[PDB]
Amino acid sequence: CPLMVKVLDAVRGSPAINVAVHVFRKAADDTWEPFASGKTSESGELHGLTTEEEFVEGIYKVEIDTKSYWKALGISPFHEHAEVVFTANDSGPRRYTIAALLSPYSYSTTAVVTN
Amino acid sequence: CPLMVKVLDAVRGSPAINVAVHVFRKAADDTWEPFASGKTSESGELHGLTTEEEFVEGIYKVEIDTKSYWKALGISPFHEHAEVVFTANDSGPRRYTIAALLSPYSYSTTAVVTN
Amino acid sequence: CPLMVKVLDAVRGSPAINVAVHVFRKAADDTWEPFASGKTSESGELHGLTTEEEFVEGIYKVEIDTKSYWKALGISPFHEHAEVVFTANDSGPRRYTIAALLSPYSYSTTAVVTN
Amino acid sequence: CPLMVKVLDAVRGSPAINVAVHVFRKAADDTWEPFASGKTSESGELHGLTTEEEFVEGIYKVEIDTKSYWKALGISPFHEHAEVVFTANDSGPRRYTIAALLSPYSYSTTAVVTN
Ligand SMILES: O=C(O)c1ccccc1Nc1cc(Cl)c(OCCCCCCCCCCCOc2c(Cl)cc(Nc3ccccc3C(=O)O)cc2Cl)c(Cl)c1
Repeated sequence: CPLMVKVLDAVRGSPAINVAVHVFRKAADDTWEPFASGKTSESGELHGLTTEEEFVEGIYKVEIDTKSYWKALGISPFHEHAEVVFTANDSGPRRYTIAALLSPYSYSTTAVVTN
Repeated sequence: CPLMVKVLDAVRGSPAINVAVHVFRKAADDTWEPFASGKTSESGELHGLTTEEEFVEGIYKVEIDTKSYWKALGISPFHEHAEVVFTANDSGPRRYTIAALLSPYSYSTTAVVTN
Repeated sequence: CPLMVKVLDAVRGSPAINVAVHVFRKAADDTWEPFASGKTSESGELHGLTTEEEFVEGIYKVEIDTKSYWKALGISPFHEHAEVVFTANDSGPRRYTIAALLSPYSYSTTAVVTN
Repeated sequence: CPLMVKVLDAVRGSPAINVAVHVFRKAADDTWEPFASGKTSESGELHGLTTEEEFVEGIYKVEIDTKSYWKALGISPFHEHAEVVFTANDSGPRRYTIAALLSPYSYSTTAVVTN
């Protein structure tokens, strides 16, 4: 699995469960063609987004639907979504975890890149 | 001043100086229209992007060009940029400060919204 | 002003107001001695803790009383407080800003150090 | 395993490997008696710190030796260590993960608490 997503909730100290995640890749014509998506699991994780064959170098965007998550808990949020835009770079063996930590008015994201 | 941006560098413990910042506003046809842009000052701040008149309700995207910054420091970062997308002014006019904290493989963003 | 503290609330998107802050300095016998204390203002800032004279080289601990803050908001947070421990002034006198970003189950802290 | 620690490196986008972690518990006489410790693994994790029998309600401190980590990479850091102080609360089934994300001049910590 070359690309995983992991989301945490800073208010509840828990995985952020049932969070919608969309991944896009920059296309020839500079358009963000949908690439993959899913909903975080009970552990706050989303695996199986893509395969190594499909996950070529390129610019990618991972959009995390944070606004719907906070609405489902009844907490007024600032952002429409959290967005993580990065270039995948095919330098030998590499797996990518995009982690996000959510609060109503803040978020952090980190990339954990391993061989 | 209703929209300010503040950038910090988590590696040097300093303001993130001369960082490019572009603001877009979502238009009628779900296209992102250029709204305002500038560069952070020596204090890592960017003021005077807009006016209370011009800064109507809408969905805004504040794109902070973090890759060019880290590059200029001789570091190949993970992200292309930090992007913060939010509805503004939807319960009336407010003053928004968008803060970002930058590392090569991570960033954090918070909004401070006042009367 | 060589030591300032800035607190933000990631849940309300506001400064974290009236937050208690205690500073200690490590003494000769590896005991923490009371150095200075105060509460954040309406802007979430705490200035005038010390003077350039009094603020000598040493190991300092800035304890931010985050539990009492979240309690006063009706939230039972994870942490007892945020604690930031650092050597100060060890390459000469500097100006230190300790920023913290608070959620119930998470916090972030950064130092901005200038001439 | 009732208490785990996980540390990430924001500069390198990697687990923070071989990082010293000490856990202390507040003692009768308000002293921080060493409770457990170890070094993060290749995955940035530390498990097996304590057992459910031993991990009673109480105030705990998890000290992460961030300064030695940054020194081993040759990057000047601000903090002496990252410290996470919290009360363990014995409310039914609960496991605690203390996650920390490190940069030279900043860190974030989060508690992920599951049943
Ligand atoms: O990944 C697993 O496996 C994992 C598994 C399990 C758990 C976790 C796991 N992973 C995981 C763990 C964690 Cl902890 C994570 O957490 C990362 C969190 C990083 C957050 C840091 C944000 C700090 C922002 C402070 C900015 C302050 O700026 C300001 C300043 Cl300095 C001054 C002023 N005032 C002024 C003064 C003067 C003039 C104008 C202003 C003016 O107003 O601008 C205003 C501002 Cl706003 C993540 Cl992402 C992933």
